Amino acid sequence: GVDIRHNKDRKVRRKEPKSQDIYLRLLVKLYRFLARRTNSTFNQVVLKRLFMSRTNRPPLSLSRMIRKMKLPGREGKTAVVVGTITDDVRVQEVPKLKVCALRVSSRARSRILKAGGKILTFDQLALDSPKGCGTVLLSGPRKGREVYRHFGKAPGTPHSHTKPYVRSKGRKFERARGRRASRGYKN
Amino acid sequence: AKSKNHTTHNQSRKWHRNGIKKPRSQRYESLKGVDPKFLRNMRFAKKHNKKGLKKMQANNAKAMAARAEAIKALV
Amino acid sequence: FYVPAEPKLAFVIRIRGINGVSPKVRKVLQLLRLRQIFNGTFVKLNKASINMLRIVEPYIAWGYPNLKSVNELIYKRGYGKINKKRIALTDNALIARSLGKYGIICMEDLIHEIYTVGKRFKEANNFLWPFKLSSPRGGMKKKTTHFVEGEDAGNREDQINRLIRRMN
Amino acid sequence: TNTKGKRRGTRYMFSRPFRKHGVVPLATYMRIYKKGDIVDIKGMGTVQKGMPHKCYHGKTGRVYNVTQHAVGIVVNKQVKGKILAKRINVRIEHIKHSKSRDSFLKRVKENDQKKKEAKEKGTWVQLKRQPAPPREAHFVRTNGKEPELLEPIPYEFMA
Amino acid sequence: KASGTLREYKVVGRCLPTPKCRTPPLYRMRIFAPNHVVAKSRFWYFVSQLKKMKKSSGEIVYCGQVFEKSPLRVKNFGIWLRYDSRSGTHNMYREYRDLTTAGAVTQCYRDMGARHRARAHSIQIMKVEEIAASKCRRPAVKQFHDSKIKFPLPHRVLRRQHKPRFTTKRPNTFF
RNA sequence: ACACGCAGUUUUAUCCGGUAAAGCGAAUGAUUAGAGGUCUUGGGGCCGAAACGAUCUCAACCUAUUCUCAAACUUUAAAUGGGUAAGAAGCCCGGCUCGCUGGCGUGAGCCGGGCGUGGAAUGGAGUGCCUAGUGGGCCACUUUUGGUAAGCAGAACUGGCGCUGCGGGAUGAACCGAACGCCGGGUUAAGGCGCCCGAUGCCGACGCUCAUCAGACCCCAGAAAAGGUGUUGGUUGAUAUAGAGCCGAAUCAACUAGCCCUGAAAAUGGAUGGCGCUGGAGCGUCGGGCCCAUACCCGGCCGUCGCCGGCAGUCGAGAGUGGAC
RNA sequence: AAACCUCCCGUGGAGCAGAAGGGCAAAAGCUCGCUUGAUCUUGAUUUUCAGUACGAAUACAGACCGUGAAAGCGGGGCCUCA
RNA sequence: GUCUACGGCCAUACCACCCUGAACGCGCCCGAUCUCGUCUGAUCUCGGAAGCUAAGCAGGGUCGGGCCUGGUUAGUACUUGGAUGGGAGACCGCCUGGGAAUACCGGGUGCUGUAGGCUU
Ligand SMILES: [Mg+2]
Ligand SMILES: [Mg+2]
Ligand SMILES: [Mg+2]
Ligand SMILES: [Mg+2]
Repeated sequence: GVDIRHNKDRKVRRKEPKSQDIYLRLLVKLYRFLARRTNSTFNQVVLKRLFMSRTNRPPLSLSRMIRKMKLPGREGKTAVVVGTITDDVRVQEVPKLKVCALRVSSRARSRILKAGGKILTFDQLALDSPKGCGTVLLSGPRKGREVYRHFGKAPGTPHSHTKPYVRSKGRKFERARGRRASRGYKN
Repeated sequence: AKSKNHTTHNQSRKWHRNGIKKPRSQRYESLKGVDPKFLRNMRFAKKHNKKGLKKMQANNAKAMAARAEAIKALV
Repeated sequence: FYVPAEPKLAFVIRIRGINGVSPKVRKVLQLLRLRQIFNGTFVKLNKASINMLRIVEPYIAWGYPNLKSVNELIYKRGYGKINKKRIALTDNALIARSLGKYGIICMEDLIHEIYTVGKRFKEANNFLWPFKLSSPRGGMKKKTTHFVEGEDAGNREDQINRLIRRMN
Repeated sequence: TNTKGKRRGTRYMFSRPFRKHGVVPLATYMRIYKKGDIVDIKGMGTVQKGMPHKCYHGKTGRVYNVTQHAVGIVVNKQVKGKILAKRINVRIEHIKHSKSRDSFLKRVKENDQKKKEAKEKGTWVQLKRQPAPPREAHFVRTNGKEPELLEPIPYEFMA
Repeated sequence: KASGTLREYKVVGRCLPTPKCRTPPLYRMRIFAPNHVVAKSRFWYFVSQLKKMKKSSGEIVYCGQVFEKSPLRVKNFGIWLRYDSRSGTHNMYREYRDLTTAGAVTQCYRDMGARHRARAHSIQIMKVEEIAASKCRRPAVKQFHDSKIKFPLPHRVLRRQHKPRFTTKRPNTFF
């Protein structure tokens, strides 16, 4: 008889990708070997992000990647993204960059190749930089999805700015008793 | 059909099951709830911090030079 | 008269189960690495530890161990906590790998640190997994009452050695 | 059931002690309370304005706001599931400095002194506190006189 | 408190020294206990009952067993008792005949438990003194004060009733 | 070979309370009785036309005492308990900003620089989404309200049953021990060792007790006041060789505590579990030895969890190099 | 014995509208003189709390004021409900 | 040694009675034209320096009351945790720790900040 709680003994973190596509499985096997053998933690982070779901690796915009590469010191380094590189249309000047990503949009691929940059896959990254030396690891905005605007403190609560679940926004659908000082009260 | 009115018998176990937490203290607490005049003065002070920045830069450079000279004198 | 020094080392054995335990008593017991019955551990004696042992007097039986007691406990039932795993101390290599930075390289150093509590008593004691002692051979006197009144619970300053011999 | 009155059950809590009624001493009115000062709240029945609630009596908090004759204190309060760090406005008469932090400040200053000193000496000094150790075995000298016997006293009914 | 074959312990203790009282006085007591661990507890109980001294505020200076000076001589021991009944407490004086003082105290405990249903925790031992043949009040002790003492064993009920259990001969009680 | 942060814990400091207790010779309220008071006035009365002239008495009061109380009283005042602090988000300097406050000053906010184990012991932590069932409870130690009481109704803390098997209490919700994968060996807890029924088939120890209603183990399954020279101990008090007519050595009285006895009456035949037990198999205090639970220790097997686990094929056990030239 | 005047003692044993508790003595009581802060407007917080409303309250701030020599005090009732 | 003005802690500072006050100072005290307010220059306000410690005030004394601080009460009352402890219960003892309050008996009877005087 030993008094130990078993409610938090099984950890919930992912061990393998839930997708059944085979190319991702091959990349997972390659980076499993690299992470379990090489002492580099970059391979561990890449493996963990490869295990992640669609919402856990949001797409990275071209403008954000350019701005991140604009920082001093990280010049002539390979961009590593485990998500998708998406074209940004409200930017004009695109420099030459070395990018590694699972997916690159056709517009983004064309603009990157036009500027003289290079686009590589993760199997090419393993051949080029097996330990991930001289690379900048980036990711998209995790809180970019519209679901997080509905998360947090409940609406109708003081000092809360959470979007309620409404069928349609309008004059007579909300903003009444509970939100108007003239109608009962407001929070 | 009278029933039980009120009790607090099993509540302590429920409270202590999910690790009753001291509120999470975070650095740089918010300024909500402070008198408006003091906040207005602080905002005006921060608004003009950029003014006279070259004086701060020159003083910092002079202090750095003095510190380097003192380090060299010590060595 | 020569008043001997207050002992700095104590050995604590939990002598009752895990049913119907007070929250404070169970908190003290789990802070002492004593969760299963008949588990033993070494406790460094000071004001805070003395009060903690006073809280859980009915649940523990403790005393002042000898050199032979610590020798047998560390040798026969000595297990080290390596990588959060219970590993038997079958070689000095494990003890060195764990406590080399503290000058502990052999079981003799562990015995010296435990019996003669020094600067690194905390790390050496925490390295040792809590002892899994067997049931006391020859039976007990009375589990439910204090040692002063003929029972087993409480402080048995010199008589803890007999209990160790009958349990180890 | 009990009423929801604000001052219910404060018959003795918000009451001046024996032979200490009358004019409030002026020392409490002229003590400063900077931001980040640890303060323990004790209500006073003489002043009715700025009265803290009965649940904050005896609690200790930190000052975050200051007004002309009142300060804002953040005090932890447990409500049946958790501890809430909530801010209240309390007048000065119900506010006094807490002496728990001054001992720590004094020990910090002493430790800084012991760090600056004995550094060129080379001998490291013990800065951490320790609990009460064993009683440092010694000798007891019963010079001449023998120990006195203490026999139990026979019982007798006194009532 | 339990009882076994008790031993006599001499316990010396004092309150912890203080700047107000640099040299506190030393106190000693006669404690009959199965072991020294419970002897210290009984000493502290009695001292706290008499003086303003507690275990935390004091210390044990010397604890040691008192050996019988003449184990080979038969002596008469007078014991003054202080025990609690179902009703109020009472004071008693009892006499026992034994070779050792500790044996006399054990006999006193056994006799008190047998005759008055009094447990050990309810009994306080005040004074134990050896007495000569005279000054004995109890005739049970006095009847053995005879140089030419004679008595046979009239009814010797045999033991070993379960040593070989079935026998053709009935036992004998006259020897 | 290399730890931040958190705790139904304690320690060292520093605040909070008004319950237990105690007091009413201190406040409020209740309340007993004597001494000194025409303090004050008044009723019956007695010596007096009357008279504070003598004597008491009953009225509410006083002066120093005295007996007893308060959940809705209190000068005092615990144990238990409730907040904080035990450092990097901390200190020590230099300089800027301010439509705030100010005689100079404050106060706050911005930048630059220098100083790291901050009491004990134990834990890896933090954070975000969906989310079923539940929303009749009950019992027990302790505190406690109403009621004569209740296996009654109603509260506080903790632990259980509910949702839980196992050993013991013969029987069994909640009691004692102890919590569950399938097994072998050993040892225990609580309980026991005349037979049922495993184990005292000890050459057990010391005492008590006779019941024509004996007694025999928390919950628990039954008894009170009052009595007994029945018996066994303790306390106090006297007298007795100056003798408690004869015999002759110790004697009496009042209390007190154990066992037993009277008090002690209900309905189918009846239950220390039964048989039975009295040099106990009863009662009190106690020694060894022994009996076994799914508990503990060692070992085999099954599964789950964790290993920043290992293997795409290499040197290698405190790793603290290897290799050109 | 109780009409009004004078002196002394008087820790509040009075009064503060109400039920009770707390608090108050050159007051928070009584008498006077002036007034309508019982005015207009953003927020923050406290009580029950789910930490939602209503009511009640607490510190502020921005204007118009009242009062006093001034410091200051006052955006209803000394506070706990109406 | 001490006083005045403004204070801090608010009786070790209060209350009752008695004795002593050298100098400065604090007041009593002398009047109501001007300022001011009353039934009354009693209070307040104003104008002064003929007398005084009479009083306030300051210091000291009371086998003083009170107040503050100790011993006793007392390891008593009470109380955390424990028992298959006792008892029909009411209740009580023990183990492990903490630990009171009356009556009664001792000691003491204001310290101190700023500025300005006197004793030169
Ligand atoms: Mg249990
Ligand atoms: Mg009481
Ligand atoms: Mg159900
Ligand atoms: Mg305003």
